[PDB]
Amino acid sequence: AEGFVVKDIHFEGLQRVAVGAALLSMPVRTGDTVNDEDISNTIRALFATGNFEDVRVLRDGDTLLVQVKERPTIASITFSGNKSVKDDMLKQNLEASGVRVGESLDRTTIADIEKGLEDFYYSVGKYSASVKAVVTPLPRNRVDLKLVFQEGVS
Repeated sequence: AEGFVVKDIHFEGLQRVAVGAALLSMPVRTGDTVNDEDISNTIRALFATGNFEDVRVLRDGDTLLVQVKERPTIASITFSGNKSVKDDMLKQNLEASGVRVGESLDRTTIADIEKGLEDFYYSVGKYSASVKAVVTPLPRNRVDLKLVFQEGVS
């Protein structure tokens, strides 16, 4: 069910760049007939523009919506409160959970990392620590994120 005439293009992640400016990076326009091939083509175009870390184009009725992933890349993950589990272990643990160095970052998987590391501590020696992941943006289109472990809440 493709090759349909789109009426409007929307962006689920764009706030600085507007859809009119974003349209210039898209091979398709308003009123155009778009296939799933055009969905992948718009994806790869916006991927090749390099401003977004990930590009998803999907349809909703006659509306084409492009959700994009956070511009900054994970540059460094720093750990504070590694009293039980090794920081090197936490590094790969985060990487295997989604947030990996050099990879597109998700602010929404941050909470899952917090809960996961909290659970991991409890699983070892029954260590009760509170984990908070603080994401700090730096002017190089990357983020430095610090993992705060509170030592001894229970």
